Amino acid sequence: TPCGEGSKTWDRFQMRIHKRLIDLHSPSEIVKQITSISIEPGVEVEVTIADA
Amino acid sequence: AVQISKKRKFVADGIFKAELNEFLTRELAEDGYSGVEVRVTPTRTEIIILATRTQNV
Amino acid sequence: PGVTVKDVNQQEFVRALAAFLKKSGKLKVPEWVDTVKLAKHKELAPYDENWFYTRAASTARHLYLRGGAGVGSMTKIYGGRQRNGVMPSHFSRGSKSVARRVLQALEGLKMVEKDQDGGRKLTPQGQRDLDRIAGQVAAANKK
Amino acid sequence: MSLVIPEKFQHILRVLNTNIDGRRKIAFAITAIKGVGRRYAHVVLRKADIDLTKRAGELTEDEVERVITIMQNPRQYKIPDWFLNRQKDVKDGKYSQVLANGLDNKLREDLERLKKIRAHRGLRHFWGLRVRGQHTKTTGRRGRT
Amino acid sequence: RTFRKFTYRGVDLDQLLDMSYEQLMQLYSARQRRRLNRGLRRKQHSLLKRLRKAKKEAPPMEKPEVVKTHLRDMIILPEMVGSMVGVYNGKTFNQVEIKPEMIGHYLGEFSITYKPVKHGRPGIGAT
Amino acid sequence: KLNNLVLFDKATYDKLCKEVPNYKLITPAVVSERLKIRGSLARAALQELLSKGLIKLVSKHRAQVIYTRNTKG
Amino acid sequence: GHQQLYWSHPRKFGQGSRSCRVCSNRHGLIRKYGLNMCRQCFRQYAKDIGFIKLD
RNA sequence: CUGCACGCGCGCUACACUGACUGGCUCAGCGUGUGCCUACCCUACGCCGGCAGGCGCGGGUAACCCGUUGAACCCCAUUCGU
Ligand SMILES: [Mg+2]
Repeated sequence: TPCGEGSKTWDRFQMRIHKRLIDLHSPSEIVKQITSISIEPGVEVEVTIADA
Repeated sequence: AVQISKKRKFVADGIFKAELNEFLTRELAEDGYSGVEVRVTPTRTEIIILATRTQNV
Repeated sequence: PGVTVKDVNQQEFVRALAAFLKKSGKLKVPEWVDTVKLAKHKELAPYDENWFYTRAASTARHLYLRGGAGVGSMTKIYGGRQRNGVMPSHFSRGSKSVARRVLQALEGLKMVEKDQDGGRKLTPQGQRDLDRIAGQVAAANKK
Repeated sequence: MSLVIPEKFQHILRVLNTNIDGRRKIAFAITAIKGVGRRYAHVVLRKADIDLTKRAGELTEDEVERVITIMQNPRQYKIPDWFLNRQKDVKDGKYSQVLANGLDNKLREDLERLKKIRAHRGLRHFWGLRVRGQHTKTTGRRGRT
Repeated sequence: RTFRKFTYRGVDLDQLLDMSYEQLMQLYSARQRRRLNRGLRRKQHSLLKRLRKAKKEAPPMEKPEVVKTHLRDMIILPEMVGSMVGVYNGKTFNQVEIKPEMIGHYLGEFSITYKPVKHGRPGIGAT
Repeated sequence: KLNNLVLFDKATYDKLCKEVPNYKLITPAVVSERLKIRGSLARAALQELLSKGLIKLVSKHRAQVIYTRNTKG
Repeated sequence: GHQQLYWSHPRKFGQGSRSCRVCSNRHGLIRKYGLNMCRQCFRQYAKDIGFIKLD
């Protein structure tokens, strides 16, 4: 409610965020041509630093 | 410097989107605005406008 | 036969080991032991006069089960329920400087040493003789 | 171990200025003295080395006179300093436990102190009002008319 | 001859003024010791300058004229025993004669922020 | 139920030592309303009558200690 | 004016320095997850942030 | 905005022995954590204090660290007895 009047109601918003993970033994040069095959605006992909 | 937690990652680049969707509502109201859509990369990012009358903007 | 500490009633194992550390009079007991109150959520001293021996027996038996605990972890396992008078009750942390001294009282008894990372395990001299009197109190279940 | 009763048993004791019960046990019998509470009693007795499972009328006069001495001045029996009432008192700087009409001596003396210099706490003792910053719109009604 | 009754923590006022700030923390209670372990700030010092100046400019064997202040957070230090401050209650300046027993209180103690209620009669409310 | 006493007189210690092992449900609440003793002697004296051997223990729970008469035949 | 004591009261800790990032309210804001919006602004933009109610 | 001769509304703690103390012994789930403005986050371990707490040394932007979240009730013994 935008004020104090009403009948003590509550709305419950939630946002489920998902996370997955994959290892590779790959060279760090061909990682980009696996990176440049999707546009897919609703994801967030990150590549681990190569020093391991 | 450093980046922040994945919980406050996603509300940040949603409240990014909620902010400029309000501004471009206020600006492009005279042009048949009908929303936006964003793509963020670690490069050149692109905000495509879904305006109808594109000759006015 | 081959009896460990796990297969014995442990509420009376702590009674047995308390008399063990008593009659092996080497446990350095602190001197403020009669004005103590033990972890402020409770309002009297312990009813037993030598409560420090049974608290030594207790923190030995727990540290058999949970290798690598410190003085903060001991205060959590001995803390309890604070009554706030007219306000609702809550959990409370234990008392740090009775848990710290009792872990120091057994490290000078050659029963508990520090680990590579933080915490404390028991030395092999520790687990050899509380398994030894675990079997003796399991035999005292028969004797 | 007291398998019948002994030939002597105090029906009342007479310790500082108050007659205390004989049927309580000493750890809870001497809590009748104002200033010796439920927690202060047990520390006095463990300096006196008395058996705690004993009732009040089953101490001799020698055991009582040692318990009287310890609760009177507890500092030289090595009872520490923040166990006491008058820690760092506002006239002497001494550490003491007060146990008597001396308790209510030093109670009104601090109330009449504030009423002498007219602090805000002293005016709320002069009225019948709540002192430690409570509310008054809804509570404490029968402390007034 | 020249004797009254006084001492405060076992320390009398003639040996409280030649006494450093450090061992006034040790004698004060825990809140005022924390207040003096933390700093005294600029306007807390600018009032004591007027308190020192009013003692010197006072006519001899006569109480000084008032210094008006708003700040009612001041620890009453032994340096201004016998002074005359006027401490603000929100509306007016109440004229408070500092005397050697209030030497551990705030200035807000001695200037009530409300007039104390007296009486009335119930009108339409209370059913 | 009021003015109950502690530390047995002779007139209730000759009465405890004679007839209290006779009956069948001896319990510290029972000797608080039939004997005028108030309990914590009903635990204390009845602990040492089991140490004698005039009665038998049955339960020994922390909330209800139950004794009985001892087998005579 | 007189720059030393114009805005001198310390807006720091406390609800003098918190503000709704949309239109500067200070009442009932949501400081969780770095939203920093108020009670009312959040229900406007909750679909745009990415929060769905239940379905 | 808390001022109190009073009235009323949501609550919290109780009036006890189906308990209260003291000591033992033993099990959780949801979730949250260092910030653009923004100063302040969650904390293990080690040592000082009797407690509140105080310093050292780390870890964690988190199924990685707090944490195998040793939660209370309850359980088992002790004391108290209308
Ligand atoms: Mg009852």
